[PDB]
Amino acid sequence: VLRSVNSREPSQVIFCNRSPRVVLPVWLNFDGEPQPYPTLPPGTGRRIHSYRGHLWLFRDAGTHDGLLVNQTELFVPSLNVDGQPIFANITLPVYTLKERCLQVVRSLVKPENYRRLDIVRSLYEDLEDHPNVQKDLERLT
Amino acid sequence: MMYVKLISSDGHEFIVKREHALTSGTIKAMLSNEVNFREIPSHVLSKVCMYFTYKVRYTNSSTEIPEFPIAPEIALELLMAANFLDC
Amino acid sequence: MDVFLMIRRHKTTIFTDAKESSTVFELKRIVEGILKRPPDEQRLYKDDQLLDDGKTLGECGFTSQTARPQAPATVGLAFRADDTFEALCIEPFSSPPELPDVMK
Ligand SMILES: CC(=O)N[C@H](C(=O)N1C[C@H](O)[C@H](F)[C@H]1C(=O)NCc1ccc(-c2scnc2C)cc1)C(C)(C)C
Repeated sequence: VLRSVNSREPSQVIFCNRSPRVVLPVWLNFDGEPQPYPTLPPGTGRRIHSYRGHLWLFRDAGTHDGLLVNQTELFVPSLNVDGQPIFANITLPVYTLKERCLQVVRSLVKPENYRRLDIVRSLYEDLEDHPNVQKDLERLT
Repeated sequence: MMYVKLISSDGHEFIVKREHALTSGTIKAMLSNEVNFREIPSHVLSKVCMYFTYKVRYTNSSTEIPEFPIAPEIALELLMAANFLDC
Repeated sequence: MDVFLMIRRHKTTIFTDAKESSTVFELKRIVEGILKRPPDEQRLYKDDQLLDDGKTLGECGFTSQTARPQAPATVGLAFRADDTFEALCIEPFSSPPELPDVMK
């Protein structure tokens, strides 16, 4: 279902990382497989050549936490008007306080020790269920 | 402007807008003008109140969003309280 | 520009916002509505300094980039009972426990 269209029609884009995280762009190829591309440090940008009808999403390169692009999940390059590139603003979402707490804890405790923590079993499951690109694709289908 | 009182386990009394507090479905229920929390110390409940302010200021804003900060000392207790309050 | 504050006296803390251009007196009006005490029975503070009614919050150092939603600035509050003002007193928050072994 979710896959780039093989249009072969170029589209110039700016990836602009307005987050404090190191960013990993992910191109969904013609069979729907996620393909990683080089990372962007916080506050940096890249001018890149993509194509009309292609699908991208964006992640934290180290924890795989999900990020937003022009306020939403998926970004699809469109027609360039007047030879101007399409802007792709990558930002932090307003995470729930719960999901933020999980991020920090995951970054402090090694996965082998989640169980040694003093919390209810369903929070152990919430910690072990770290963000994953495959799951989010299944969700968004 | 309506306000409500949220009270920590150690007696600290925090006073916030009614609109902000209703971010939590759990608090919405405990009202439908004061609420006592017997498990939540003030060093956690203050951070919860700051999250309300943060969420309402940055929800659906096209400006850049800063990270909501959490000290390692308070991360576990805060996790438990956010799970309970559903925020 | 909005500034975000905690107004604190004893074990009371108020979360609210105000304009950088608004006055100290106008902030007491806000307290009056919540705690039912008129401005003439209130003193406000930045740390140990008493604040003048006519001055703006910006003049007194509360700016939009220091007084943020996720990290608001603190403003001290003290009441008058009868003739004289109480001393400014703010109870600290609780202490976090020690970090567990697995977080060190
Ligand atoms: C005709 C077609 O669809 N070509 C694809 C293509 O050229 N793509 C797929 C995406 O549209 C992507 F944009 C483009 C591509 O790979 N462009 C080169 C490229 C290289 C590095 C980067 C990035 S991402 C973060 N930093 C950089 C330098 C972005 C684009 C193939 C070669 C991967 C099949």
